[PDB]
Amino acid sequence: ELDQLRQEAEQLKNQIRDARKACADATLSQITNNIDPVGRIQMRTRRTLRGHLAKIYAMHWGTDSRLLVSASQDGKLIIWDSYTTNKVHAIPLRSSWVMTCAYAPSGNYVACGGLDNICSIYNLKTREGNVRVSRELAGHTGYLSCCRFLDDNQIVTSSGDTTCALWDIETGQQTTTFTGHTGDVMSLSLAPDTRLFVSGACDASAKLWDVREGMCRQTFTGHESDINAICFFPNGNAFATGSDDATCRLFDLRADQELMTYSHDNIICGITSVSFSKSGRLLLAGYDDFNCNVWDALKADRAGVLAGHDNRVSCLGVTDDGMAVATGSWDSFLKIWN
Amino acid sequence: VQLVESGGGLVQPGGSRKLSCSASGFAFSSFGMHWVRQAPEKGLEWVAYISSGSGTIYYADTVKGRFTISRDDPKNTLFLQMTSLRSEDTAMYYCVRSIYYYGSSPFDFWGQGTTLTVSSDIVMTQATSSVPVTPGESVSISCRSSKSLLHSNGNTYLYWFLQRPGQSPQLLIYRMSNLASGVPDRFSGSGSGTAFTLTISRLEAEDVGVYYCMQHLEYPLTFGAGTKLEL
Amino acid sequence: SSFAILMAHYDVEDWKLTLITRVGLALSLFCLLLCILTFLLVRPIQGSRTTIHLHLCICLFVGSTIFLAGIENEGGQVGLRCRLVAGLLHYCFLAAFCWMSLEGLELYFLVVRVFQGQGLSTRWLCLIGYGVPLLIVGVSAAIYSKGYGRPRYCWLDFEQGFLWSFLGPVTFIILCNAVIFVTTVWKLTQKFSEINPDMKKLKKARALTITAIAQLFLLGCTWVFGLFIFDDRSLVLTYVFTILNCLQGAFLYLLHCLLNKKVREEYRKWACLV
Amino acid sequence: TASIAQARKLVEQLKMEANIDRIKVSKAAADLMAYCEAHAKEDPLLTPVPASENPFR
Amino acid sequence: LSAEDKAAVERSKMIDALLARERRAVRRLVKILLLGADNSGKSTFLKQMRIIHVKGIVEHDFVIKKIPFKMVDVSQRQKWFQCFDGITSILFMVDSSDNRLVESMNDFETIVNNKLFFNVSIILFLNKMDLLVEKVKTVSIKKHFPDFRGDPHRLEDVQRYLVQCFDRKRRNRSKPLFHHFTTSIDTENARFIFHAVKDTILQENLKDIML
Repeated sequence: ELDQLRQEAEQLKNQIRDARKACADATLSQITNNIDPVGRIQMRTRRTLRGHLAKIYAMHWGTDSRLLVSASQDGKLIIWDSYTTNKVHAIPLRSSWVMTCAYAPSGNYVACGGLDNICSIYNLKTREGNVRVSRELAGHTGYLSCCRFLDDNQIVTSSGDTTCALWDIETGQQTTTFTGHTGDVMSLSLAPDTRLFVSGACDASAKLWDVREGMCRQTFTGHESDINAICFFPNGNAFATGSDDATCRLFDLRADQELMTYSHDNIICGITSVSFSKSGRLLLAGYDDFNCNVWDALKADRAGVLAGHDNRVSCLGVTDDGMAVATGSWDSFLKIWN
Repeated sequence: VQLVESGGGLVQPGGSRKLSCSASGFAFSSFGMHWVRQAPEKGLEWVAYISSGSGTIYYADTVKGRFTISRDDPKNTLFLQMTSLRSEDTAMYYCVRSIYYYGSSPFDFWGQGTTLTVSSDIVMTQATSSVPVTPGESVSISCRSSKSLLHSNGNTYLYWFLQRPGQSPQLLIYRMSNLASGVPDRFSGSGSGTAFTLTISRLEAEDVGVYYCMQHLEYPLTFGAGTKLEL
Repeated sequence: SSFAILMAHYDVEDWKLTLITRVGLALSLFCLLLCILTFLLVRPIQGSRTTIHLHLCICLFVGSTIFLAGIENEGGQVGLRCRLVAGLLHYCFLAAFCWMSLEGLELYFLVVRVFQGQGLSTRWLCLIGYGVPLLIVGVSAAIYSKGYGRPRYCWLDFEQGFLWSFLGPVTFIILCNAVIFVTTVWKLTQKFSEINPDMKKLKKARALTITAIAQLFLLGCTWVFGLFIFDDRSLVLTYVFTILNCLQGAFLYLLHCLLNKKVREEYRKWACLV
Repeated sequence: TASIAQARKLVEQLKMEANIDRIKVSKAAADLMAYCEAHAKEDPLLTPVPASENPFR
Repeated sequence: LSAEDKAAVERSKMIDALLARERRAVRRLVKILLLGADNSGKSTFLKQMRIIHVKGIVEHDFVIKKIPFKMVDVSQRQKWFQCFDGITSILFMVDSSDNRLVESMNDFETIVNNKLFFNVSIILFLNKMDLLVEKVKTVSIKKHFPDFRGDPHRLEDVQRYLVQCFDRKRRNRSKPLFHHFTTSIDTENARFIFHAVKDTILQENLKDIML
């Protein structure tokens, strides 16, 4: 029975490969060869935010494009105002090994997580004036790598026991569990319409998941080593990923194959974060060579370098109105660029 | 969330007095505190202000040098110390909480007051004093200023409060457009520089009382006369 | 106008001493300017030691410039100018020695009590460095204001032993650092092979000696000879004092900026950029 | 024992995965290019804005 | 800014104040990372340290001679180990009177010879020596180890070989290795950890003044 099943798997894989190779009639660099380059783009630091005691691991913008949240090793979570460089909140944690944070879309809640395998949900707008815990969600086996919101009552989590989960908050119970990866899960990203989401999981493989039905729909391969970051193009039918072999790749979902590759011969380090711009014409990458790089998405060249950090860049993000870019690194400073 | 204050009474001229306020149910050390005043049958008048960290302190102009304010954090208690009392210091005194950061709603809780009896500034004016009303209709009120309240940063510092017959004020509109917590969604407010109007739709009983409009653009704070609805 | 008259007793002057002093202080002023620029520009070497180095360089540059400006006198009377320049030189040099003492204390924190801790902040450093000299000069001027200035040179006078008001604080400083110095070298000779096991004896015996000479200039241990100039006999001691102490900042820049690999890299990058 | 179940599950997953409709790639390239062109004048990072309405500049 | 932003400034400054205090204490703490398969030995040593002072990650804190010490005491370990970049020493515990030795040697070789632990010292504890004394009184023939000396005798020739075996599999020298055979008195253990950390910090300090 084993031999027949293995042969069936091989035949199905060959069929999938043939189906993918059938429709590759054109190359993205062949239609974009007649388009004006964006020229040289340069950005000056406009604000500088200081106060952390150690390295910075994550950040997240808001929806009004004026408030920020950041997480550091010292067990601190800080809420900033970016127009006037003010501190609005300073929240102490319970476990000092933190690795991610998220900011709710209505503006009432935040999230935290790390090596304690628990996800903590915090309430901002109370009547006693303080900031107090609201939920401690538990049930995973290994550490957590990412967490994002859907509405004021639902969370998605990705954890390095090869698992993803959807949680309802009021009860505290799991609702659906996504399984099928072989290694640790490293990054996840949500769609604008809030019905599907993508995850990349440290085994040179990425997958698309249907949040409602409960099973995977498509899988993509191609990298040579593990995958560290992921995000959506701002229309819900494209995404782009970064690995630990100095290569970025742009994938499609309605054709089920890779489209482009961003790389250079002078780069040997890894990639720690990726984000898009508002029209899909700028892609931003943070590296370990002490810098951030600014690429044109549609022709794979270089357009800018944002220098100014003394250590590795860990996090970078873009607003919901398009005005700024925020970068945070291991020297415990945040910077805003326009 | 509870403020209870004490100290009132009847005093002979001269003399001195010390009034106190006790908080219960919140984080007293992250809030600023105000003392406000109400005449026997007239509008409100602002008295004094102490802030977090026991730094900035502000007084008014008609009592300056005689009053003094203090706070004690580990026991959660405010003190007002007043000396050399005249016949014009006969009124009700009230305590008010406030907090200032991006998005906060100052003046969000008041106490129940105490009685005390004894044997340049921006001017704002109320439109009228009384309006005959009938349940089920719509109503509007207006008050007028003497300078622009629109600061360059996009704000507008005007407040609308309500006081029912036998109670303490409750916030209705802060910064000229926004709704306080725990209020019906039938209220609204609008205005232009140096002219403002509150609007109420689908009137209901227990909405009868006296309404008030305040400014906060720069110290000192100044009130209006007060408008009344008679059912 | 010989440098020795900052510590000399017998009003000993000669022409070649003056010429050597002029050349030496010129080179020193240039090198101190370079030192201040470098410790103000390069970022990767921030710390308490760099701060103390910066302050010592500033005080030394200012004091040397003032001395070179106002030392010679025509032989006339005593007015406001002469006493003013006397007081300025006194304060500058006494503050400089306070800074060297702080260098010694920092060395003690690094080598004896090993554990990293919350030591003195910047403001207490600046208080002790710039505060004690003010008290000393104030009490000195209050006790006897007629000792400032001389018939021949604008410096402290030999009457009443007033000159001890520059060799009182100085002496007690030196013999303190003169202890710490020894300790440091001892530890190095017990640990060198542990850090680096792969040298022949020659490279060991050269690295240790260069390091010791580098430490020998920050702590004012080259200001010992000049304590014994009290006749016309002691020519050799006076000569060695003048020659050595006229190149203080040149040797500081050679042994504390150029030999530092981080400073070399940062300076190369800065020159390439600007 | 469990290997048989694992093989069966893998076969079922591959069978469900291989049954998806597919289109050409030049069409997807045209779609992305069109989206990029449509919203070109409202992206300030790609096209800067005057300093009178810039909260950061 | 007028009449509220001013207030919103004060609040911000106050927060900075608290942070400025925290940095004055974090600078004084020594971090030590603890590993070992001897669950009983780890539990006993931890209990003794707690008595002196009086799953995920279980951090313990104590003080020896007015210096604050913190011990972390913890599948892809490469990403799990990136968060301990500011450590000073790794404390590795080994069982002796058992076998289980070749596996412990393999784990040691995997752990010590890593890119991210170049400037870290290794303290090595050998536990349960009384049972080893009993088991060397009743000699068990060494299966394969070339225990050249005193094989039908006491351990005093065996532990030289065991120390030598632990001393190898280290491809990056210039950071010392310290040995120990545990004793019932815990003052010895406290003194040993104190002096190992002090010697390491002194050797790091003498570099920055260009020895």
